[PDB]
Amino acid sequence: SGLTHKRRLSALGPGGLSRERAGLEVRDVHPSHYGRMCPIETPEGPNIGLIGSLSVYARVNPFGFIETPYRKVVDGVVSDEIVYLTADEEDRHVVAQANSPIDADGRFVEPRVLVRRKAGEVEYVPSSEVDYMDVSPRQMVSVATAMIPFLEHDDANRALMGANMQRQAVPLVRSEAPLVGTGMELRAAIDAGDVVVAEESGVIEEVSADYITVMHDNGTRRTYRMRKFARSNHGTCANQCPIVDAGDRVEAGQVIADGPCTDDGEMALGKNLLVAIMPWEGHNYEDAIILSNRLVEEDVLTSIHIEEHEIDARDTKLGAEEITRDIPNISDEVLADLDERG
Amino acid sequence: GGYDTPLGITNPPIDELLDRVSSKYALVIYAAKRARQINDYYNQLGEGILEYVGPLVEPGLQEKPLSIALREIHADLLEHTEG
Amino acid sequence: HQCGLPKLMALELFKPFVMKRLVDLNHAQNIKSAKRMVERQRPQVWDVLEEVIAEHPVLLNRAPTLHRLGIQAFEPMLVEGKAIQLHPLVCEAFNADFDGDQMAVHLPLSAEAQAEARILMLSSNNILSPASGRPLAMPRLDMVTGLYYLTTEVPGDTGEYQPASGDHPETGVYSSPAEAIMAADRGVLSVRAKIKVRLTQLRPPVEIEAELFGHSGWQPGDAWMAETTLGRVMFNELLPLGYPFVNKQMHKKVQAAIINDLAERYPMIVVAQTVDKLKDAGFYWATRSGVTVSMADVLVPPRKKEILDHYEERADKVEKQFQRGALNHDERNEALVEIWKEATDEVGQALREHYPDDNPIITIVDSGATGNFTQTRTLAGMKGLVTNPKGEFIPRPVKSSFREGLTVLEYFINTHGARKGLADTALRTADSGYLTRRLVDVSQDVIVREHDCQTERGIVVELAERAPDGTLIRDPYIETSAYARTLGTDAVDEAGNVIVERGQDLGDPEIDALLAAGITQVKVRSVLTCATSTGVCATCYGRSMATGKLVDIGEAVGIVAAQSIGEPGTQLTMRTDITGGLPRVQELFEARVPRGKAPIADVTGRVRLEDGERFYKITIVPDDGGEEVVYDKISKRQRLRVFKRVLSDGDHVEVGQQLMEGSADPHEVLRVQGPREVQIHLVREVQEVYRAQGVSIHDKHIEVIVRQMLRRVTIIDS
Amino acid sequence: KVPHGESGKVIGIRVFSREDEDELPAGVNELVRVYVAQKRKISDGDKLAGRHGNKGVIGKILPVEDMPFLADGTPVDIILNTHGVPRRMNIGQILETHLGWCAHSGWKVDAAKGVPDWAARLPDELLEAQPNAIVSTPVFDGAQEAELQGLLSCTLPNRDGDVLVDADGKAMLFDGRSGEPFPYPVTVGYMYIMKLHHLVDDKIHARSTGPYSMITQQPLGGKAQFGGQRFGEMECWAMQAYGAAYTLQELLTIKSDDTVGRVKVYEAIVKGENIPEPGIPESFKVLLKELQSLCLNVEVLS
Amino acid sequence: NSVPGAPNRVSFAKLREPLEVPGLLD
Amino acid sequence: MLISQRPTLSEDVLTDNRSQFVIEPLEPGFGYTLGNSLRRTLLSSIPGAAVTSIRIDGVLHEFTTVPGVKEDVTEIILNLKSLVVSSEEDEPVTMYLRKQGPGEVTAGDIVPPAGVTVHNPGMHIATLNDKGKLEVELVVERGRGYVPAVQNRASGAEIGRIPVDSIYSPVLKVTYKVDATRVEQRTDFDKLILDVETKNSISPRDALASAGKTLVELFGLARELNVEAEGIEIGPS
Amino acid sequence: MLISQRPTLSEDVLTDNRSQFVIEPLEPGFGYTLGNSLRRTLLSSIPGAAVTSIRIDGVLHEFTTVPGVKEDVTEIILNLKSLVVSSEEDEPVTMYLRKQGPGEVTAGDIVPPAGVTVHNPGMHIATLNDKGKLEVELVVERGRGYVPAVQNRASGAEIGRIPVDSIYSPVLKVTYKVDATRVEQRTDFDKLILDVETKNSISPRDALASAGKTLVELFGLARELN
Amino acid sequence: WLSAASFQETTRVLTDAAINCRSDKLNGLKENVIIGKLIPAGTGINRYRNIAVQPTEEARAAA
RNA sequence: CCAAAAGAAGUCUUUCUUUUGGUAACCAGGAU
Ligand SMILES: [Zn+2]
Repeated sequence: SGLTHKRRLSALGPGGLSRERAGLEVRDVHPSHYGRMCPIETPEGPNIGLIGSLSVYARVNPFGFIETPYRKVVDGVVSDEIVYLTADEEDRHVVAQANSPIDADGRFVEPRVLVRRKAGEVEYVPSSEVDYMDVSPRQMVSVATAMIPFLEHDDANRALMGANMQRQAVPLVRSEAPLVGTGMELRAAIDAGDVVVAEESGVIEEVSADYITVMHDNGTRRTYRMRKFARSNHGTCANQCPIVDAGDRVEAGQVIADGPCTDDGEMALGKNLLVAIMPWEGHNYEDAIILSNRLVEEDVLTSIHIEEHEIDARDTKLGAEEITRDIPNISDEVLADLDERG
Repeated sequence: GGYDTPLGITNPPIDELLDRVSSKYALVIYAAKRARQINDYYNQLGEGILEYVGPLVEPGLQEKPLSIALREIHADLLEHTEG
Repeated sequence: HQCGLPKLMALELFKPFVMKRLVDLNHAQNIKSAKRMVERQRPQVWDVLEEVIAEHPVLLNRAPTLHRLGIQAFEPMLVEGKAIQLHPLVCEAFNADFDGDQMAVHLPLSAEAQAEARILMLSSNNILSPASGRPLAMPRLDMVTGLYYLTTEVPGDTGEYQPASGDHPETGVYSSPAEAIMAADRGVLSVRAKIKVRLTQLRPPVEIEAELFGHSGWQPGDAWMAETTLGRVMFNELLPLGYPFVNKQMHKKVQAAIINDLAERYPMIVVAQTVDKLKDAGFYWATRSGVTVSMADVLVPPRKKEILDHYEERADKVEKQFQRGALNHDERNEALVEIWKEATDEVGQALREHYPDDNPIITIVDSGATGNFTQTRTLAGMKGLVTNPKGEFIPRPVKSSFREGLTVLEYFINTHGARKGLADTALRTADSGYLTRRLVDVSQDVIVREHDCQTERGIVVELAERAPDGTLIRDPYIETSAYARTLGTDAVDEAGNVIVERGQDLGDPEIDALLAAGITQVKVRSVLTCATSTGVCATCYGRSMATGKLVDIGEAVGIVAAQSIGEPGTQLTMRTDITGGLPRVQELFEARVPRGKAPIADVTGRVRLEDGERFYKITIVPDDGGEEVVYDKISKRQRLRVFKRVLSDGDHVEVGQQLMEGSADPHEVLRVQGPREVQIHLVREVQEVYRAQGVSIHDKHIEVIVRQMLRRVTIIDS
Repeated sequence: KVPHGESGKVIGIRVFSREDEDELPAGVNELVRVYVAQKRKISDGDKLAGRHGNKGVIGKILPVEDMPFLADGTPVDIILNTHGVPRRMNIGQILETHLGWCAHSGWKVDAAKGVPDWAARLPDELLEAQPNAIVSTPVFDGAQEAELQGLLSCTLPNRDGDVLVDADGKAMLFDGRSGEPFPYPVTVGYMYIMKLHHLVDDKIHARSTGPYSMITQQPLGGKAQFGGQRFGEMECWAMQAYGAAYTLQELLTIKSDDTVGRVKVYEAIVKGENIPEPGIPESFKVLLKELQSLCLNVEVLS
Repeated sequence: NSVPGAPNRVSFAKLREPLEVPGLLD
Repeated sequence: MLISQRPTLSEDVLTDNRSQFVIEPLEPGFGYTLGNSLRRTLLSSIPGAAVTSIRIDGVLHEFTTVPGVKEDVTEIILNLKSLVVSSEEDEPVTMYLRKQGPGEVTAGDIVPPAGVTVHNPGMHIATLNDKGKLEVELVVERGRGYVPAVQNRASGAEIGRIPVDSIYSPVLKVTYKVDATRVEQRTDFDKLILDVETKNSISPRDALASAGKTLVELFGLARELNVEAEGIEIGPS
Repeated sequence: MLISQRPTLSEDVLTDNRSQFVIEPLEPGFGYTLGNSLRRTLLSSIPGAAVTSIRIDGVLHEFTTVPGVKEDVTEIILNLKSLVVSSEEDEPVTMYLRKQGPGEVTAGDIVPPAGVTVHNPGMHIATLNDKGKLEVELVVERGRGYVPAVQNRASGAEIGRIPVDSIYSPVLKVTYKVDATRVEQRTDFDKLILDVETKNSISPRDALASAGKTLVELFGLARELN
Repeated sequence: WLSAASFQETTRVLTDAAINCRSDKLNGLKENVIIGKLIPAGTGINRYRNIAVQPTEEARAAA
C-alpha cells in the first residue's frame, strides 16, 4: 500500500481539475500513456481516471515530463543502447514490441511486426523502418499490476479490481509466499522498505527477537533494532522478525529480517489454499464463499489489530488538570485495574 | 392445488383474510384496532370491568394480540364499518 | 418470509420487550434487575428472546432504495455469527450480491406499524414487479442450472426404455415413481433416462386427460401411464397437486411461463411455497450437475488459422488498394472493418458448431442461467474489433482469445474501451438518482381517489394492425400498451354482437378473443383522460401491476410510476449528435429543445427543396394556398426523412410529418397537432429508449408523468 | 474510557510529562497514550479475495468432516462457485489453480528418449521440480497453455503411487456430508487468496435508545457514539409507495425527535400498555425559529 | 535473481530483459 | 464422556402406514451422520417377500397381448409387481391364480400355499371377456432391498417363465431433513426429521425399530475391538 | 435370496499410526454410507487432551518478547500448538519447562507429572542464546473437539495467564473405498476398506472403538422404539 | 410553498412566498411528512383510518 | 435515565427516603 501510495499521480489538487467537474475525456487512457502511466491500476469509484500510478521503468525528466527506455535498432540490428524518450519523440519514431522474435543476433525472424505509429496507430511495418523496441513486456504496467500471474488471460475490468484489492490485504500472524508468483515480489518487498537489509557485509554475532548484531569485516559492529508489535496508520500490526542465525555470514543488500507481509524477503499477502470450483448446496451463491473450519483451528487467516487512545492534562484558566485515581462518584470495583497513579 | 400448513407469520393465509374486507388497507386497520382492544382488555382485566371484550378465539400459551385479531377476523367473529 | 438476525443484534433491538418478559416471568424483581440481566446476558435472556421475537416482523432495507421492493418485512430468527442471512430469492428485488453489501434493520413498535409490515410489506406477499407485473422471486443462476440439468432427456442413457425383442418383454417400465427412485439408488437407472411410469398422484396433461378419463378428470388416485424421465416426475412433484404434468426441459423461459401461470391462477401462498420447493431442488441438483471450469473445457475452434488467413488476404488487398490511391483514409477503414466483422462472425459460427451440448460453459449459457455467447466467443475463439477513445473501431483487430492470452498491444487497445465502459457507469449512477428525485416530486399528488369518474373519453391502441395480404399479425409491444386496461367503448366486428363489453380488465383471453374476432383498434380508458378533480380514479388507471386486481382507492400511483421509470436507469447504457440514452430521457421529461432538432410540417401539400450551399432550404406548398412556410437554416450535415423512400421533391406531406432526420421538439408538435398528439409522441419516444435497452415498463406510468406535464394553460388575453 | 465496541489486551502505555522536560504542545502538562490489541479470526461475513478480482464475503464455515475430500482423505479448504468464472472473463484464476497444483505436487518431465515437443522451448531445470516448489510466470511472458497441459500430464504421486488429479486437471471428490462420490470430476488446485480489511466486527451495530443531538433532538450517528441508522428520502418514498402511513409516521416522530413520545413509548413497552400517539417533531420547530430569525413572519393557523 | 540471498524461484520467462527495474522510490 | 442434553424421538402418524419421526436435539452435526445411515438401513436391510417371476399360458414368443384378456402383458406384469405378500419358507414357492369366464380378476382369487399370505386381497389385476380364461403362475421368494429383473440362468429349463423386478423391502419411500434448534446460546444443534412410508405388511414404527437394531449390530462390530474405550454416552432412558 | 452371512471386521496394520480395517460382506449400497458415518464420527467426536493455557514468568501478555529467545511469545505459542500429549486424569494438571543457556528447546525438555506423557520429544519450540532463559508451565486438560481460548476474565486468573486454543482430536486423516461386486446373477455385496491415521496419541483401534461406542449409543436411541 | 421550498431553490421560493403572503393548506404527502402527520394515502385516508370494529352479536353471546 | 454518599427494614443484599453530580462544522479516505 505504501509503495503504491508513493508512486501515485493524482490529477486533482490545488491547481488541478475537480472530481465533481471532470468530464469523460480526461478519464480516458490516451495512447501516449504507454510505458508512462499504468492503464489498469486506478480507483473504481468516482475517482476512476483521475488518479493513476507510474509504470515500472518510467522516470521524470528535469522539466516534469515522463520518459521510458527504448532499445534502439540500427539497420535492423536490435542493439543494447537504451535511450529514454518522452511522448513527443516517441511520436516521431516507430516503436516495435518487446515480445518479438529476436534471432539470437538482434534480428527479427520475419519482416512484419506489430508497431506503434504516430497517433498510436498499430500496423504491420516491414522490419526495416523500425527504429526502437521496448526494453521488455511489463513496461506498461505498474508495481501492483505486475504481481498478477496470468494477467493477459484476465479482462481489464477484473484486473483493475485485482490490482486495487491487493493493497487492502491485512498482514497475518504468520506469512506464506505464493507457490505461483511473477518475480516482482522480491523487488517490491526490498524497495518498499519494511524489511531490514544488511548495510555492510559481515558475520552475525548475536540474534534475538529484539535485535541483530553484525560484525563487519573491519572492526566495526552494527546493531539493528526491530519493530515489534507496532501499530500502523491503519491499525494493523507491524512486526519484524530475523531470518538469520548466530553464525551465518551476510552480504551487503541482503535481507536480514522479515516484515509485516514478507516471507524471507518476498511479498506474502495471503495463503495457499486447496480449492474446488463446484457449486455446493447454494452456500457459495452469488459471489459467496465456503471455508473449512481448519482455517480457524490452525490460525491460517488470523490477524492482529492494534488501537491507540490518547488523553492529556492541560492547564486551563482555572488551572490544574490532574491524572489520578481519586475520581468523584466512582466506586472501587471500577478502580481495580488502575495502577497507583491512574 | 390446495396449500400446505402455513408456517408462523404466514398463518392464516392472506387470501382468505382479504375475502373478508374490501382492500388490504381496510384489513390493516381492522386488525390493528382489534389488537388494541385485546391489549386493553388484558391490561384492564385485573382492574374494573369495561366494555372491551375478548379474545373470542382461544389463544396460545404466548400469543401476541395482533395474531389473535387476525385469527378472529378469519373465523368471521367480528364486524367492521368504513368511514 | 424469514431472515437470519445475529442474536447480539436481536438482543439489542428487542431490549424493552425482553425486559418486560423477564419481570413478567419472575426472573427479575423489577425493571432495573431485568436491565442488568439483559446487559450482562444471563442464560435465560435467550429463552425469553426466542419467545419474544416470534411473529414480530422486521424491516430490511438496502441502499439505494430505487423502488418499492427495496424495503421488505421478514420474520427474524436467531443465527450464530455477526452477518445477516438473506434468502437467495430476494436478491433480485434488493439487487443485493454477496461481495460485501450491507443492509439496515428497523423494528416496528405499535400495532398499526406491525400490521402494515405483515399485510402490506411482507416479502412473500410481493412476488410480482410493480413496474411490469413479472415475477421477481424466480429461480436464477445455480437454481436454473440445477433445474435444467434435472429435466433433460439424454438419449441412450442407463436404464432406458427398451421395446420387446421377442425373447424378453419390455424393459424400463416401472410400477410407481417410488420404484424408480429405488432403482436410481442402485445405479441401475439414470435420473435423465426415458422410462415409462404408472402415475397416480400427478394430473395428466390436457390431451391425455381428455382421451383417457373424460368424465371430469383424473380425480387424484386414478392411474395413468406416462412416458418420461425420472427427473421430470421429480420436478412435477414440486408443483401444486391440480397443476397438469409439464413434460419439457426447463429452460429459464419455461420456468418463467410456469410461474406466471401459477401466479395468475393460484393464490400467493401457493406460489411462495412452490418457489421455495423449486429453490431447494435447484440447489440440490446444481451441486450434482457437474458444472466446473477447467481449461480443458474451453475448446478452441479447429480451423481458426485458416479463417484468419483467408480474411488477412482480403485486408491485405484493401490495404494495397489504399496504398495505390484508389480510396481515401475513411474508405479503407470501412472496408477493413467490414472484412474483420465477417471474420469474427465466421469464427463464432465454427466455435458454436464445435462445442458439444454437455460442455459446462455452453450448458450455463444455453440453460439461461447467466451469460451470452459473445462472452464465450471472446474467451474461446477471438475477441475482434475494439474501439478508440473516440469510439471508432480500431481496424487491427485483436485476434487472440483470453484462453490464448492477449499480447501487450492488444491488451492496451482493449483497455481503451474497458475504461470508457467503467467511467460511463460511475457517472450515470448519479444522474439516475437525480432524475428519480425530480420525477417523484412532479407526480407526488396523483392518488386514486374515486372508483369511477364515469367519463367516456379515452385513447386508442394499435392492437395488431392488419397484414398486407390479409392477416392479423400481433403487435410485438402489446403487453405494455393494451394489457391491464379497461375498455371505454364496446368492441363490435362485422355487424357481430359486442365481443367485449365496456369496462373489462382486458387480459390475455379477451385480447385473444378480440384478435380472433378480427378487430384492430379499441378505445380504452387512461389517466390522461380521467375526469376527477384531484387524483385519478380506479377504473381509468386499471389493473394494479403488482396485485393483479383493480387498483385500490388509496394507492399512490404517482410515486410508483416515478420509481418504475427511474429505477431501471443504471442499466441504461449511454449510446454513442442525437442523444440516445439517459440524456435523451432527461431531455424528454424536461421538455427541452432536442439537440438534433428536426423541423416538422405545418400543413399538407407538396414540398419544394433547394439544395443550397452549406445549408438546405425546404418550403411547404399549402393545398389551401394561404401562406407558404419556409425553413431556411437547415444544416447539410443532417439527413432527410424516409417514410413508407427518402424525401423527394414534390412529395406529399402530412400535417405533422417530420422532414429532417432527428428529434422533433415537443413544443411545436403541441402547437400544431394538439395535446393528444404530443401525449402519443412523448410516450412513444420514452418507450423507444426503454425498449432499445430491453426494459419492460407499462405505459400507464409514463402516462401518469405526462398527465402531470400538461396540467396548466398559458394566458394570452386577460 | 474505551469507546463502544472495543476490547482487547493492554500491550503498551506511553506517558509523557512536563517534569521530565519533554517537548509537549504549549499549555499541556502531561500526555499518556494507551495501546489495546485484539487477535481476530476469520468468520462469516469477512471479505476474501484472489489476485484476479474474485472477491466475495464468507458465506459459511463448514466443519472439516462435511467437506468434499480427495480419494486419500484430504478435505478442500475453500469452495468457489462455477457461475462466476466464465461470465467475468478472468480465466487466469483457473490457470493459476492448475499451476498451483503442479507446483504443490511437483513434476518430472520424462526425457527418456528426447524431450517432448511441448517441452522444447521450456527452460532447463524446469523439466523437474520437487513438491512445494515456488515458480514464477512473469506478467506477459509466462507459462503457455501447452506447457501447463504437459506439466499436468506428468505430476508426482503423493505417498502411495496414486495420482489424484488427472490430465484435465480435475479430481473425483467424495461428498463428506452424504458419503457418496460426486458423479463427475471437479477442478482442484491451489489458489493464493487474501484477507481484506473489511471485517464484520467493524461493520455490525445496533441500537435501542441512546445519545441524542443538541440543536435537533435526533439520535447521533456512528458506532463509536451509538447513533441510529438513517431513514432517508428514498426510504420514505418506498414506504409511501407501499401505503404504510402509520409505520412512516412513527419512524419520523416517536423514534427520532418527538421528545415526549420517546419516553412515553418506552414506558408503554416496559409496562405492557399500548403505544401512545405521536406529537410534533422538534426539527419542525427548529425550522420555524430559523425562518423567524430570517425576518419571516411564519405562523400556524387554526 | 540479483539479490545476494533471494530464494530460488524458477521462472518460465522466454525473453531476456536488458534493463533492470529502476529504484522504485526514485 | 456425558452428552449434556439427551436426544428424544417422537412420531407424528399421518396415515395408517405413513409416519414422521423427529429426533432432537443432536450435536452439530449428528443429523447427517445418522440420517443417511438410517435411510439406507430402512430401504435396504429389512427382509421381505415379492414376486420373482411369472409364466402366463398362451404367451411364449409374442409379449404384446394375451388372448382373451383386455389388459396387455406389461400392464399385468406391473400389476403383479405391486403385490404385497409375506412368506416364511426360504425356498421359492409357486402360486397359481386361475379363473375362467368373463369378470374381473382380483388378488384374492389367488390360492396361496402354506405359509404365504396376501395383504391386499382386493387388488385389481385383470379383466376377462367373451368366455376368456387366465392362468398365470407366480414364483414367490423372500429377499432384501430391490433387485432388478434377473435374466435366465438356464433358458432351456423354462421358455414361458419371464422374470420381473422384485421389491422385497416392505418400506417404499424414505426422506429426511436436518434443521437447527435451541435457545441456549447455541442455535446450532440439529433436528432430524424422517418420513417413512411402508406397505401394509409392516408399520413405520416396526421398520424403524428393525433398522435401529441392524445398525446397532453393525456398529457393535466396530465397538468390540476395545471394549473399555472412552466414547460419548447419552445415559439411561 | 436371503443372504444370512453377517459382516465381519478385520484389521491390517500398515504402521504404528496407520492401519486399514475391512468390513464385509455388506449389502449393495451400504458401503459408502457406513464408511462415511465412521469417518464423520472419527473426525469430530474422539476425546483426547491438549494444553489449555501457559504462563511464562517474564511476560504479561501474548504480544511481547522474551530476552534471549529468538522467537517472540506469539511464535512460541504457535509452536506449542503442535504438541501431542495424552493425560489420564480428568482434573487439569500442570507440566513445567525450564531451560538455561544457549541451545534449541525441544518438547523433550518438558517434565510431565504422573499420568501425562509427551509423544514427540523432538518438536521444536524455541532457540536460546547466552542471555536466554525460558521458564513456562503448561496446563493440560481433557476434552473433545476444538475449543477457542477461554477468556482470562471468565476464570479467576492473573495478568500472567495466556489462554490457548485447545484441539483435543487424536485422529489425523481418514479415508475409505468400496469394492462393489455386481454379478449378472444378482447376488451382490460391498466391501468397505476403511483407513485410519492417528497422531501417535492413540492407536487406530482405540479410535475406531470410541467411534463404535458413540454410534452404538446413538442408534440404540432409535432401537428402543417399542 | 413548503414542498417547493424543500425541493429546490429554497431562498427564491421563500422570498417570493413571503412577498405574496402565501398560505399552505397541508394537503400533500411531503407537507404532512414534514410536520409529522399521517399522509393522505393508503392507510391514512378517512375511509380506512376511521374504521370501527365490533364483535358480532352471536359472538358476543357465545363469548 | 445513571453514578456516589448517608439513614431505615429484611435477606446476608434487595426495596424506601434525602443531598450532589450529571456537541458540531470542515477536510480527507473508503464501500456498494
Ligand atoms: Zn377517471
